[PDB]
Amino acid sequence: VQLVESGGGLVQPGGSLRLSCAASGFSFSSSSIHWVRQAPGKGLEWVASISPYYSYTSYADSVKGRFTISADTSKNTAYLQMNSLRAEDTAVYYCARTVRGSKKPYFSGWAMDYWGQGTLVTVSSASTKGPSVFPLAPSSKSTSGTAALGCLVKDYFPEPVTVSWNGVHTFPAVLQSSGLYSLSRVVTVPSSSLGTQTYICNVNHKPSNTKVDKKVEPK
Amino acid sequence: IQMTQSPSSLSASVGDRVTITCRASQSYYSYVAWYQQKPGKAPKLLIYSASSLYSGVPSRFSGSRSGTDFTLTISSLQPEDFATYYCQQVFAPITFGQGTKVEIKRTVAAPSVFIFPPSDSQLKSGTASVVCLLNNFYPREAKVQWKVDNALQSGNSQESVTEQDSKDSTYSLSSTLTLSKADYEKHKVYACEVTHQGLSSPVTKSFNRG
Amino acid sequence: CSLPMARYYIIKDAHQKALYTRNGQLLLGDPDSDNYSPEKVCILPNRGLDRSKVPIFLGMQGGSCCLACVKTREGPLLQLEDVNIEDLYKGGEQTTRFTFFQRSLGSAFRLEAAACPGWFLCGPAEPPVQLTKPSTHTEFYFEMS
Repeated sequence: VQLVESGGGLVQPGGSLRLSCAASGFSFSSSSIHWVRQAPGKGLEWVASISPYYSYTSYADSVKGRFTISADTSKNTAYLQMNSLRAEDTAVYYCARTVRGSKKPYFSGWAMDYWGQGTLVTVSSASTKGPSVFPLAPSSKSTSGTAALGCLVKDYFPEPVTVSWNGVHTFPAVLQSSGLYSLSRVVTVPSSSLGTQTYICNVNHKPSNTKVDKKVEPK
Repeated sequence: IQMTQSPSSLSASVGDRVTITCRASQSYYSYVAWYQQKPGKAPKLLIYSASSLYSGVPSRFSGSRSGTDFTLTISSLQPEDFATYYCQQVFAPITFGQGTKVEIKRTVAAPSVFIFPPSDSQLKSGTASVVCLLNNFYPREAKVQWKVDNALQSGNSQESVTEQDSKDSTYSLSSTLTLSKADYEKHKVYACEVTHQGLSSPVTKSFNRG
Repeated sequence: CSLPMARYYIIKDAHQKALYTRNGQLLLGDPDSDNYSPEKVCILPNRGLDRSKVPIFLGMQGGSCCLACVKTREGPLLQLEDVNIEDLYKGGEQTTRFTFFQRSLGSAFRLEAAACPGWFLCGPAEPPVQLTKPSTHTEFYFEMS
């Protein structure tokens, strides 16, 4: 069973965004689809629900009339149409599923058993901006026989970025006074390995379609 | 409808017994579900229908009701249990609890402290970022101070702290000191001063621009 | 559960046992044991069916999930569904299989499923409520409290 969200991104105050939730492994007829959102550092908030079978829909008070949930049973795909966006709508948006019928096999008390990994939505007059990537080089000052190396991903907007390495310290991005984010990613590596292997981080910032490869070389 | 969760946060040692309480504002509701949320992950369903264990969830999780008070119970806390837990009223206006942060309580561990000069690329760009790195320590509270040429700095740095690790249950801290290239080029010794419960005296890692 | 002709209720059988639910399954049990707290039931009329048959909707959990009769191989089947009783008040063809005819036999009542006519709510002989085709096992009583 798989739920995939798409359509998140940056959007100005008062603008419109449409989200998508593409379902597999279960039928729309036997389930309900839900949108749930979570602002950075905050708790879960339900947004909206739709029953594809019966076509009933429900909405949290804070989005009624701005948001509209719908479904296309032919595509097993649910949609969130968001209008008149405000900054406080900034959040990660998950879609999730529940089994409608108490007699269905995998019934679970109408709890949300499957969720997607979520799509980030930023409401802001600020403009998109790709990141700068600088290496954090190992040296004597970073060894204890383990060495630390990494990538400083600086000055981007909006979130998110993905850093990939081909002993991981995943720091959260920080918001800088410039209104831009920067994160650092660190990896711990044995000192046997320098010279034997060069280390590269892949920084992927989809909003600006940035994709860079910087090598982290000693000293 | 409301779901009041308590406590907002707790720390407990491996193997201890943990309970979290969620109180519903109406008494006709009894289909409470409990979710576990790990750093950067979607919530994961633990308990449904107040007390039924979901397929796959470890047997050390259980849930119970007493009136309008719903309780999640972790019988022997494991390190992988670090998470935020939410309760949920499942119907119609769906309602979550404010959530409970569960930190694992381990022995004090000191930080390994490392430092990284700025890269050349950034210097040609007009700015210098010095990073100081505190690895695999506990507890989370730590003081990190910058001293450029033995002059304590303020305002021009930011700190990032990982989530508690799910295996050894420690934290890591990054401190980025951001300067202009000109300011960077005028001074020689960049020091990072770390004070932590695991260090008998404060530790300092340093490098000279030369 | 605040609508026209909208009232709260507890549903008992001839022997003072109360409808309750465990993981979506409608059961009968002693209201007084700490094991079986009774379903607080919203009752709403279905204004589009024949009023002389007293058509009603049955909403457990204060009206958040409603009882339905579904036609399957094993026969008609009781099912609790993620449908709010106010959505049923909107009406339509689809609300018929959530509709029960409230047929009076004196001071008690029978509950017959509109989508499965001739079939009645049926209490278990052994200690799950079901559907069946006058008996004390099909007799029910409504108390507001």
